[PDB]
Amino acid sequence: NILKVIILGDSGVGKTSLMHRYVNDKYSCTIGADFLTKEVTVDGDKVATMQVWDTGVAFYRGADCCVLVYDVTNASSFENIKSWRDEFLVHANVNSPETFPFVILGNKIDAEESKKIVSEKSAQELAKSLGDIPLFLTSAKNAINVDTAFEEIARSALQQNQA
Ligand SMILES: *CCC(=O)NCCCNc1nc2c(ncn2[C@@H]2O[C@H](COP(=O)(O)OP(=O)(O)O)[C@@H](O)[C@H]2O)c(=O)[nH]1
Ligand SMILES: [Mg+2]
Repeated sequence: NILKVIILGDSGVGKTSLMHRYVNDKYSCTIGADFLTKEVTVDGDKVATMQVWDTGVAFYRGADCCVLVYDVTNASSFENIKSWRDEFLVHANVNSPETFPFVILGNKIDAEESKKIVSEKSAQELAKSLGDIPLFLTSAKNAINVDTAFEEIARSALQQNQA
């Protein structure tokens, strides 16, 4: 029924921006709401409501998917991806750590090339080493790939929700 999605990653990577792009299709250069909600549409039907939880017992409870976000211009954000994945599994008490879904987002892909520091290859290798986690490279700013990425986040959440 309701899909709970958590977004983790270092501060400054674009977690809040990606949520706003997904939820409201906007971006500019929310206090008091623990989550924002967006109706998921698949094949032109409304199938479910997604809660997107941006950055605790009630915090982890009920999570259906976990999204991990680095910034392709910040090397340290990328090196911390496995830490965030691990921090989640160690605290969230999920029914089946073996099968719980993560999705990795490499954000700010709109940046000039000279400012990119993390290569696509390195990210594909890490996503693989972590259990073949889906990898998307994204731009909240320019609306690049966030639709396709959340399409897979929603699909992962739906599968976990109904398991
Ligand atoms: C409009 C002026 C500007 O910020 N220019 C730089 C564009 C670089 N490209 C870019 N920047 C992004 C993207 N998403 C988010 N941002 C920027 O990152 C910081 C922090 O974002 P936030 O969403 O607050 O991160 P956390 O919640 O993870 O802390 C902000 O400057 C935001 O504008 C993106 O796709 N591309
Ligand atoms: Mg934020």
